[PDB]
Amino acid sequence: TRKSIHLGPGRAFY
Amino acid sequence: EVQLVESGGEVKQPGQSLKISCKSSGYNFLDSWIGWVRQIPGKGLEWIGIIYPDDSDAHYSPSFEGQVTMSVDKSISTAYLQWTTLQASDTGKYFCTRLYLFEGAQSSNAFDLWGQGTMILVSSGTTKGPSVFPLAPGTAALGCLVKDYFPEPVTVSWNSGALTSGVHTFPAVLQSSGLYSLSSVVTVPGTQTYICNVNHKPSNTKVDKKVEPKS
Amino acid sequence: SYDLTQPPSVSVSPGQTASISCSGDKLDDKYVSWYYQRPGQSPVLLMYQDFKRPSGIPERLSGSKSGKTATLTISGTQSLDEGDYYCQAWDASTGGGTKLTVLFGDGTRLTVLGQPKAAPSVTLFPPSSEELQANKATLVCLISDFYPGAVTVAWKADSSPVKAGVETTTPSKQSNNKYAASSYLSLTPEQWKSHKSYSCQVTHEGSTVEKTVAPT
Repeated sequence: TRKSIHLGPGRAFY
Repeated sequence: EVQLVESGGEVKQPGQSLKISCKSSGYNFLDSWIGWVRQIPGKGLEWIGIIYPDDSDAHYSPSFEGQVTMSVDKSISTAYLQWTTLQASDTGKYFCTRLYLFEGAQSSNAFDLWGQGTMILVSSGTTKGPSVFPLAPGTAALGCLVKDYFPEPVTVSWNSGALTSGVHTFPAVLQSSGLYSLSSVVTVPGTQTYICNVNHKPSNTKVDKKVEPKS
Repeated sequence: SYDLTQPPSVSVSPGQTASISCSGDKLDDKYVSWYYQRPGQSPVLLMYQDFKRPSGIPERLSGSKSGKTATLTISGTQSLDEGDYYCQAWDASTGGGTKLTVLFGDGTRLTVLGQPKAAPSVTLFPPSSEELQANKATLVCLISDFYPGAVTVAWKADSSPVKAGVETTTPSKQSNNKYAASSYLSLTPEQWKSHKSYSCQVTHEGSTVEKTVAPT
């Protein structure tokens, strides 16, 4: 998915 | 190419509404988040919001939520920012931006591509021509104080442009009043004519002022 | 929710390596991005995931991290690099339900000193007689030929620090590559008479230049 927002290592949304 | 092209500058009186745009091209508009950032003149970047074009999922800065609304129109690849009721403190430059997904063992995101910025000015100033006052004089400073004009710009030349060196003309002050003033000084080596030509095309004011020293 | 802190200014000589720090509560488990903005222009992405450069960004810029602190390092620093730098990360607070936030730093102004220090010429003008038959009074303090482009202006009634009517422009690069700025003191013809002398005192890099005027 391209709606992916990553804040940090192993911390992701969508 | 691959870009974000924003709509033009805006001057609005308080209480008016407004909708500015952000047209993407060169990539799949639906599949990356669009952000919006504001920057007041001479301050840092301020997050307003992000929105996912594909489905219009949105997240707002608590500083802007409900003050302003994000939206898209997929039919034309456009993002929008909408105010219902403008205020003095909405003045600033607004940028839209695309969040890029950088993939790998480590995936991340960052805002790679930016609009050129939409300027918004909220003012109740009405057009005003400037008054021109002489600033009587090794070197010697003289000049013209160009006073109380709206809006920008004024250009200022000397001796009908005949005199170029020893000419500095200042950035202009947006006085608390909501009108601008500037001055234009010429440092020189008297007895010679010396006239400052002020042009403020927004009001069609042309003023030629003779500068001589204290009698 | 937390805040990113960067120092507001950094100054370096051409060639010196410049360093810009960015601190914040959860920075160590958070990817930091860095942005450049030249005033009047759009931001430019220099760095994502702490340390990775977008295609086109030169190798002399490098990103690093240690504890809650991200750092941007600029080596071979040259004048083109002058401008503002911003870090940014994300925050996800429950507060149930997940609230997303883009966090910016306050920004850091980088100056590169590309010429020797030069004191300003100050010119203080008194209200013209013309301006006086109009029942306004304007003192015009013109500050030129200084380098680097940062000053502070103090105004003064006899020897009293005044702040009413004081408008001052941000310095801007002149023709000859030195800076200019101007300060305005807006008063009434009554206040102009109401005092013996008026003072403009420009401080530049710790040294100050004063011009003074008097009615009439």
